Amino acid sequence: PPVSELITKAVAASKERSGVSLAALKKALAAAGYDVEKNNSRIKLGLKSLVSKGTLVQTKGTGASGSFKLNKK
DNA sequence: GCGGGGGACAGCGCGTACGTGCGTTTAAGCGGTGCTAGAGCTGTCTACGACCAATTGAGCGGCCTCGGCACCGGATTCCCAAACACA
Repeated sequence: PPVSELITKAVAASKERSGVSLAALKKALAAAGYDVEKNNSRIKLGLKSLVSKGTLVQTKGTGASGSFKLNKK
C-alpha cells in the first residue's frame, strides 16, 4: 500500500488539536511495520505531496519538520 | 524515594560563509657588499664586604585584660511563585 494511505491512517488514528509530528509519524509507521529508516526520504516526499495536495495542513514549523493535521475541508 | 518539568538530544531546513580553484600581484628569500656598534676578553686598583671580639637593646616568651566578634532570638525585608485581573 502507498505511504500516503499509511500516513493518512496514522494521522487519523492519532487525531488531536495539535497535530502528529514527524517523530510521531515515524513511530506510528514503524509500529505499523513500515521501515521508516530506508524510506524516510520517501516519507518526506510523500508527506510533502500530501501537503501539496492540501490533504494535510501544516500547523507549525515549515515543511516535514512541522506538525500536521488532516484537512477536514 | 517520587513526581515532574526543563533541558539534552534528535531531526529538519536554509542561507551564507567558508573551502576550492584560477589568475594577478607582491614581497619573501637568497646571494652578495659594506659598515660599525657593541660583545667579549684582559689588566689594575680600589672600595666594599666578610670575619671577629665586645655592647646592648630590640624582640620573644609568658601573663593579664577587655573589646571585637560569634551566637541567638526577634523583627524587617526581599524575591518568588502562583494567581487572577482584564484586554
